[PDB]
Amino acid sequence: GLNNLGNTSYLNSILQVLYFCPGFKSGVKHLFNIISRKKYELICSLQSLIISVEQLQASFLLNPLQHDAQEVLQCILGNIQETCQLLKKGFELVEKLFQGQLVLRTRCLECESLTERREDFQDISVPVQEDMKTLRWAISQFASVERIVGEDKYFCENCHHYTEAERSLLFDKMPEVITIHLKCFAASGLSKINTPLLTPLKLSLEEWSTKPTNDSYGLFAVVMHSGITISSGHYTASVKVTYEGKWLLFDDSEVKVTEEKDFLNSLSPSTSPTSTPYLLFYKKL
Amino acid sequence: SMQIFVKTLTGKTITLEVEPSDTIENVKAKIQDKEGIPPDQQRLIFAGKQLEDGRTLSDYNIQKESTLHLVLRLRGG
Ligand SMILES: Cc1cnc(-c2ccccc2C(C)C)nc1NCc1ccc(-n2ccnn2)cc1
Ligand SMILES: [Zn+2]
Repeated sequence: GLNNLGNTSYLNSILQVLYFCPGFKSGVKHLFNIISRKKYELICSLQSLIISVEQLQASFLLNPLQHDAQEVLQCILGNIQETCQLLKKGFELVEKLFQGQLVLRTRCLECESLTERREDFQDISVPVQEDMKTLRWAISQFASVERIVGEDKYFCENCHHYTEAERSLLFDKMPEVITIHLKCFAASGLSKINTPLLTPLKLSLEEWSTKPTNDSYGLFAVVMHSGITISSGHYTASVKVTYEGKWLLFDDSEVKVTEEKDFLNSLSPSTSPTSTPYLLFYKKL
Repeated sequence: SMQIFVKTLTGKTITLEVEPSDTIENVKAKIQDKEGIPPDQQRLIFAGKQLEDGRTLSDYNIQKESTLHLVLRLRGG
């Protein structure tokens, strides 16, 4: 009868990733208790879903339109955040789990003056190809010094002129969960890039941090998209259990337990996978 | 009036001359003028929030040297 789960595979993948985020369902339970003795429908349906999935997972262990997944994640997280602010006027669940802060610097190449902008972020949108690559290459393309020249000259208020500039991004405040949004799509007209990056199990962003940090990250969830186009396809999710150390493979109605080695080998771009990674999730160690 | 940055699909940064009264549709039209992506396929993220059509940059407090992030939709089902 679960031949209808596939219709919401974007939402299913996002819910399977959020159910295994550390501290997410604890925070949702806390907000649900608050809203209960307040007497919001998103929090209550989230609680109902988490209890249903707890029932199903307890049974498993003992008695064996089409939409974008990142956009659905964004909508759910924004709704939870708004609920938290309203209940505030414990209430910093999204801020502590998924929200970091960037320091964006611009250096004019004429006067060599530095201007800074501070912006929040919930995920990191990195490219997958240039116009075999690793995730380090993509985060460098995101955050290393880029020179903006030509038609994209910077207007410097100090020179009162158009100048070439160097932009660089740095990670200041860090969330507990790092979401890598992979831009696996290109424009000439629009097509999907099926070649994935060489994804690591361990990630360090100290190369692009404002301060020297020893905090490393570990890959625990991957959302993949299957299809030759960007307008249609199927979303799957691979989550790591922290069975602890195994990767659960969610495909519509059937779940597969997997070794970390087999999962990492399936992620390899040398095997040419049909499931293209789209969202990578890294939790602080 | 003010200049903002947009990180494109390849990570390359482009610039835009905009007004605080400009709408997200106008910004998307300028991004199409520079990149060749129709405005209905563009998603713009600023400070973690997706810029909704019909709103203005002033509604989001987008200032000079603010950076938008341009992604597409990867639809699944
Ligand atoms: C078939 C299925 C598909 N989706 C989900 C699911 C999971 C989390 C959040 C949301 C969903 C759905 C409702 C979108 N759950 C499923 N089945 C239950 C289940 C859960 C966990 C395990 N498991 C094994 C070892 N550790 N946990 C085994 C079975
Ligand atoms: Zn200058």
